[PDB]
Amino acid sequence: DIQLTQSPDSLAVSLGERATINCKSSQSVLYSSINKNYLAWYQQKPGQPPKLLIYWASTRESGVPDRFSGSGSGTDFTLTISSLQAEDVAVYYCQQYYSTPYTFGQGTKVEIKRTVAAPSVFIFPPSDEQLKSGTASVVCLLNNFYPREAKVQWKVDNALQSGNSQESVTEQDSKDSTYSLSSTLTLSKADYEKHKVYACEVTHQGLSSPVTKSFNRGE
Amino acid sequence: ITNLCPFGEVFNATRFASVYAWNRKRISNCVADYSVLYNSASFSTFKCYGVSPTKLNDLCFTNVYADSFVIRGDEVRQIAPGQTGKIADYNYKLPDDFTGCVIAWNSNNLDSKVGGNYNYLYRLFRKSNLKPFERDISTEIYQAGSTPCNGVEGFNCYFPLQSYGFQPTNGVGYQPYRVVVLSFELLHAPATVCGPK
Amino acid sequence: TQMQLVQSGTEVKKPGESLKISCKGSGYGFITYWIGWVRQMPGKGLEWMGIIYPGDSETRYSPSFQGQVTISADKSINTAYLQWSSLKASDTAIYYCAGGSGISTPMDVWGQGTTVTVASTKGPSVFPLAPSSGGTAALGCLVKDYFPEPVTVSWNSGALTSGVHTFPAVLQSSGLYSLSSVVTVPSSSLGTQTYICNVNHKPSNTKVDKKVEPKS
Amino acid sequence: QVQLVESGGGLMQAGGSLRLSCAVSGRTFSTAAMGWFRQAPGKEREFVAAIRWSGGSAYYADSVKGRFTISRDKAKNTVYLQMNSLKYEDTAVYYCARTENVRSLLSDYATWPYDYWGQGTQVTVSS
Ligand SMILES: *[C@@H]1O[C@H](CO)[C@@H](O)[C@H](O)[C@H]1NC(C)=O
Repeated sequence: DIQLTQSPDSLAVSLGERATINCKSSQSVLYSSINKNYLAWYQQKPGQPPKLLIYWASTRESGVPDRFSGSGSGTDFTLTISSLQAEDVAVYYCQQYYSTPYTFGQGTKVEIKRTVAAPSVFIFPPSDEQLKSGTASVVCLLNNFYPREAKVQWKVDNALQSGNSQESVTEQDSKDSTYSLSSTLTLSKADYEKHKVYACEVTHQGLSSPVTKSFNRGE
Repeated sequence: ITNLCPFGEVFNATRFASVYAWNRKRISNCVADYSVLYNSASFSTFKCYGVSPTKLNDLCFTNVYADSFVIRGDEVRQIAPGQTGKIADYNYKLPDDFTGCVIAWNSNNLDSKVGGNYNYLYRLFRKSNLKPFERDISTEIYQAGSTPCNGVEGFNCYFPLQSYGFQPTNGVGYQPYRVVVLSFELLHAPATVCGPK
Repeated sequence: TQMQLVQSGTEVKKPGESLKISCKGSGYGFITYWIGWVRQMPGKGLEWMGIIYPGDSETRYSPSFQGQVTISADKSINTAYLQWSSLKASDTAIYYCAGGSGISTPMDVWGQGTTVTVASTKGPSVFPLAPSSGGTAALGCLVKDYFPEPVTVSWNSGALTSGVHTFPAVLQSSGLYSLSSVVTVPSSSLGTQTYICNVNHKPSNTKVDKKVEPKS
Repeated sequence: QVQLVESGGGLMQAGGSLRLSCAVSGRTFSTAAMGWFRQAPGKEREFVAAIRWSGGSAYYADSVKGRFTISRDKAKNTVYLQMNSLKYEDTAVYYCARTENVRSLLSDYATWPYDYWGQGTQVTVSS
């Protein structure tokens, strides 16, 4: 049976420009009796079923814009996004069906590339309801920025904290093509009341120098 | 202004052929709507290998073959690539290379009679297996042992084919199933068979 | 529409329980379709499990799933099944059923997929993220300690649409989920508007509407 | 409809020869085999000879082996029974029968039912 590998894993292309996703198999999937490659291309957006875009390497399924084009033969194949658009931000899998078992590729993530935007930063002290819970959670919000890469270093009494942080990124907004990140540092209620200044220091490509937004406990 | 490939003749023929002498019909210079095939609710098996019938209403092939015959129910399993048994090896063999569809349906109301319809026949013996898409209508007396029979049947010397006993009260599978098999031809040759959509 | 597939509802199970999810085809020409089952684990790609032709119930599995689950079919009602004998926590995923009219053919019809979560459910606790002390202001809701996904969240019964970001849930070391939901509004609004956040979680059937203010 | 007509019966003294014919009209290409049966008054029908339409190999009851020869002419669709060395044992009404059941084993046509029958002709041996 045949195993497939696509590249790149992630891909960022600006609006209107071409995006290319290659996909190589370990075995040729070319029925010589009909001369068709038995490879398909699927699109999948978050929370939606996968969508078949192109079958037989180069044939578009109904309901697929002509901006999509795949071709190649034998072992290497490529799906080309001519004039990328916002509604194309998704994950694209290449699947074979020459022989069972069918297999997919590991998936390629397409995202829109925009120009650098600085994040607007906010810090939220823990509730007062959650401090009767016995644990506190401090939150830092990075809002509307690009690219996604950004380091969020927690400081508690100017002591750099690591290992109690947890990040999560909303993925690309459809209007400005910007992400937003929220790091949540979680602490014991005991440990939370042994320190007084809690600071979220974010450094990003769009900022001249690292922006720190802090708060002192009980003010 | 009609010009469609005549699948009505293949599927709606009043009498069919025995599997040992299976009938092949060619398809050439025409346009066939395949939606009449899959979307009529009288098919008990519609296994398509390597091609989807809902997705070739676009591509033009060199030519399409429609093989049709009549077997019994338990033998429809043998009408597949890589099968064995009296039908797959001695009557109608499909290649492992097969790209096409084997369509079949229960026909106990057409090919049965009260006292049995012995008009359909199947081959019991031959000295070698059928090549794919081979039709052997030989009636030479099968020589089963060392004894050579020069055209006369006797001991270890039998007639090569027997006939089904299709009576309508037989359980399913001892009941006649009509089968139509579509094979597809296309690469380096003028294409004259495709569909609309 | 030629064919559309409809799947079993979402199932929240516990370890060891049996489970059999469904996928039902509505349309003419179902006799041609070969129903397959694709598994997608949370935040990972798609994995092909097996395929089945309901006409004969001929089924082929993939090596990473043979024996571990079974793929049934009830031809009389155009339904293909997928069944576990005893669920492990490794089975928590989304399960799509996919159809294509033939074998070694594209899967051109997909179902909505059934999420199946196999662990004990837990109600969420939601705490407010209050705005700080001109220009722009940010506030939000922190939904902590809950299982399983998904958890609702909307602002003003859904009347507040833009400027709101509801982050993907993360899995804590506790094995429980938690997410945050923030909004950006003009600071003029802080004395005027009332920004309720609505939090349902139907595995536990909670629905909480906390409203955030600047605290002092 | 398919109808079989017998011919050639009559009276003949023992040791003599007789050739009966049975002409078939109708569904011709479906013929699997023809057979001859006889029945004396008060005694039960007995098989004597059958022949396969394709190929023409014959099966004989032991009682007439070496004396009776069953024959067929596909072109005018008649089966024949040549009855030499007639004995008074052979006096009976002789029926020809037709079956469309193709049986791999030729001896099946001695026991299996036949679908269509003639109405018979009388053969009387005078000793
Ligand atoms: C055969 O006849 C039926 C009606 O008797 C019709 O619906 C069907 O389409 C015909 N089959 C073909 C292959 O044309």
